[PDB]
Amino acid sequence: TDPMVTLSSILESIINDMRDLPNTYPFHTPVNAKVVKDYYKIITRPMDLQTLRENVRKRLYPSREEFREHLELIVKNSATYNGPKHSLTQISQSMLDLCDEKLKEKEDKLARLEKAINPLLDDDDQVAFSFILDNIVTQKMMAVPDSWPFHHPVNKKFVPDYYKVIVNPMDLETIRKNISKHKYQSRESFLDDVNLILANSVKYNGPESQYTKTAQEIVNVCYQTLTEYDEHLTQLEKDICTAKEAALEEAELESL
Ligand SMILES: C=CCCn1cc(-c2cc(C(=O)N3CCOCC3)cc3c2ncn3C)c2cc[nH]c2c1=O
Repeated sequence: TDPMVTLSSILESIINDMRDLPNTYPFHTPVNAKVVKDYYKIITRPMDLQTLRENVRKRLYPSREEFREHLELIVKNSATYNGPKHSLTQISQSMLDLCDEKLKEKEDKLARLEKAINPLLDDDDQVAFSFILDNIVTQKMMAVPDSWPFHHPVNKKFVPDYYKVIVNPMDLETIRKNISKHKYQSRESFLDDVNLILANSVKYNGPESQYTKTAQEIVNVCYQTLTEYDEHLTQLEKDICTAKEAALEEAELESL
């Protein structure tokens, strides 16, 4: 018995429910780029319900968040293309609302499957690694003076052109959300996102901007603290690696 099939089937059942909701049809299939010739030129990350279903069946989504993140892309894309208040964006939001409803109704089962699919989400070493990361963000990085601009995602309302320039946005709240979801099994991925903050400030504000001087201070204090914790983190990453390999040993052995 394989929990990924059960999970994928739950998501597929939700896709079916959203397709059956009223007025959702313009999103059921990929945009026909041969009729609407500029579509993939405005939206960079196309998404639709057929490709989403195809990804669910290829088992690419091991948890609520990857599926929901791809689902939420549809709404952001309509908001971008149709406008933030277009009825279509409102209809894509109506499907997301039903989705949030189903995830809420079935949340205990979903938790059980998500943990069976990926046991690291219960590994005392993964949780501790994530806890340490969270403290670096809150106790060191968010304490940099005048670091408030990086605490939350940019609101396009206040910086109207930001996301036309920055295609890989990042912020400290998003990283914390990622930590809470245990996205990071090691310092490499964590630092990829951390360094992305500094790179983005350089691009949008310029190398000599005060925003970038603050971002340099944020990254520097992140590295200083990682260096201070090197030996414990190396041990945690090692135990995480071993748990991850055993979660294959005991995962695919069952598919037979
Ligand atoms: C991911 C980090 C990008 C860093 N960043 C931020 C801003 C910035 C963001 C927001 C904003 O959207 N806010 C507030 C914080 O909470 C969410 C809502 C508001 C702002 C801002 N500057 C003045 N105000 C009033 C800005 C402006 C010019 N360059 C930048 C810049 O590089």
